[PDB]
Amino acid sequence: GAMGSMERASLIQKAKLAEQAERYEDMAAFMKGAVEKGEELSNEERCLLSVAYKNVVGGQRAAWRVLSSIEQKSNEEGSEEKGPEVREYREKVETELQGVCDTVLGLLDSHLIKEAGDAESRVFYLKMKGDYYRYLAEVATGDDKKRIIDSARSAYQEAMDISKKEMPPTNPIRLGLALNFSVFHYEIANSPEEAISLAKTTFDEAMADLHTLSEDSYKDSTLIMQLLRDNLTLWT
Amino acid sequence: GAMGSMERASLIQKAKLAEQAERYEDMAAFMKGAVEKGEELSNEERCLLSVAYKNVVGGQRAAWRVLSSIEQKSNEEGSEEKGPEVREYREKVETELQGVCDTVLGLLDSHLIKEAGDAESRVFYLKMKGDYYRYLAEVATGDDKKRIIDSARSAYQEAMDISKKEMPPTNPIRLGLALNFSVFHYEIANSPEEAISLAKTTFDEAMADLHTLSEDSYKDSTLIMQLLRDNLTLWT
Amino acid sequence: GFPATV
Amino acid sequence: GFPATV
Ligand SMILES: COc1ccc(C[C@@H](C)CN)c2cc(C(=N)N)sc12
Ligand SMILES: COc1ccc(C[C@@H](C)CN)c2cc(C(=N)N)sc12
Ligand SMILES: *SCCNC(=O)C(C)(C)Oc1ccc(Cl)cc1
Ligand SMILES: *SCCNC(=O)C(C)(C)Oc1ccc(Cl)cc1
Ligand SMILES: [Mg+2]
Ligand SMILES: [Mg+2]
Ligand SMILES: [Mg+2]
Ligand SMILES: [Mg+2]
Repeated sequence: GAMGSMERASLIQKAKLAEQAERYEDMAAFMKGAVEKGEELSNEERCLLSVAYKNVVGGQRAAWRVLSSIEQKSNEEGSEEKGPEVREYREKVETELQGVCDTVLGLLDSHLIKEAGDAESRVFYLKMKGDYYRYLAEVATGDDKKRIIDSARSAYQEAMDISKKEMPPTNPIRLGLALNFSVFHYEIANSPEEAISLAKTTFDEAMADLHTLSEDSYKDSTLIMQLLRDNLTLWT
Repeated sequence: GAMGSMERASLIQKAKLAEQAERYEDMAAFMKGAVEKGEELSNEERCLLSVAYKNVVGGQRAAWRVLSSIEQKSNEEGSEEKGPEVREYREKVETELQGVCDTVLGLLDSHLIKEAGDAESRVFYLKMKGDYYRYLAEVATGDDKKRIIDSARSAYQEAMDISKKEMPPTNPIRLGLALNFSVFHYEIANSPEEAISLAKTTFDEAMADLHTLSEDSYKDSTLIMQLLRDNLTLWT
Repeated sequence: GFPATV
Repeated sequence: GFPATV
């Protein structure tokens, strides 16, 4: 590990600097090094890990979609044959994306999830596991596609079960988990009705619990509620 | 060279795909591979090379500025000591930036410039040489700082001399060279008067030649003229 | 449209 | 302001 010689606290400090500089690949590398120190992560450190990899993989996904669209058009009737290059380059980006997903899933399995006992940590990591299997599912085409989809589903479902027992309906992690699992249903599992039902029930149950919150917590929860509403508007 | 086994035409095709996907590091790697085939570049290929590296180094420069600002504030009176990390990470980004500049300058010296005989190619490459020495000058602090600044100046000056003899005053390469050499004077050489004079004379001489142009050429030239005017507005 | 996730 | 270059 190239970060093995750097202090944990220095890695966290540099992750924060990398975020300020919009250097998300560096941010992710620093946070990988911090995880590999073997200690549990704090709430803020979990956010830094998630932000770093979300930005890295988000850029890869956007690029993959551009290239996949070009590849699809290149294969339509009437298109001029232009050789293997579009497929090759889409595959290059895809392999890099899969590598990042494998890295994140590897950190979660070795050994973040097994040491995560509080709901705020365990739900967060299980949500991440669902997210990175979902990104693998977005590009998957082989014998293991159904198992990749089921791995995402299983991680999200365990997170949901814990979140419903241990967190209030307005907890932002619970809300973000539901938002993302709803997207999984809609985009990955071909289950738009489940996606819509989950988003609606999540929104309504959060609405009913807002009265318990401080002004700052209300702002946090309503922000994620608005994303649920945005998706519902897209889908209905 | 990791691109040594890929066809020149495939590298160019993939550079264009990488641009569409906003994968500028890939774009630059593909164009480096294309240059290393040893053949001269066309006008469009020169643009692809320049766009790729301009975007890569532009991101590095923006990150370096963020980190350098944080470092400056960390060294003001009253600031809490926070260790070597800000300096280290600024240095990491700086070294990567210098590496990219060295790579581009290396392509120009081996052997793009020496084979460039037409003004449109030679001025373009000499402008690039000035630009990448200018980026090195932005971060330079050592014994060689004045020589780095002078290398930028010398490359820009050779480009200017050719451009004034061989290109019309509205040629977009001539205009962009003048724009950038003017910025060099203002930001690097501590010569705001020379910067302003160059931008003004360039603008006025282009204005007087617009009447010779087609509508499409007029659009191209006036776009760069507006940048000259924008800088003049900033500076006066 | 591409849906929101966090 | 940071000046324009191309
Ligand atoms: C516990 O750590 C956090 C809590 C809350 C936030 C942001 C709030 C506005 C809620 N979204 C936040 C942003 C982080 C980062 N990008 N470094 S960490 C972190
Ligand atoms: C000769 O090649 C070019 C000419 C002109 C342009 C753009 C015009 C609008 C003038 N700025 C252009 C953009 C390129 C690219 N980003 N691949 S190549 C290229
Ligand atoms: S963890 C990063 C800080 N939080 C956020 O950026 C937003 C997206 C506003 O909130 C959430 C992020 C992640 C989850 Cl699981 C929930 C809310
Ligand atoms: S070479 C890329 C195509 N041209 C451009 O993007 C702009 C910036 C509009 O024009 C110029 C780029 C480079 C030069 Cl030297 C001059 C104009
Ligand atoms: Mg594949
Ligand atoms: Mg249910
Ligand atoms: Mg240095
Ligand atoms: Mg002069």
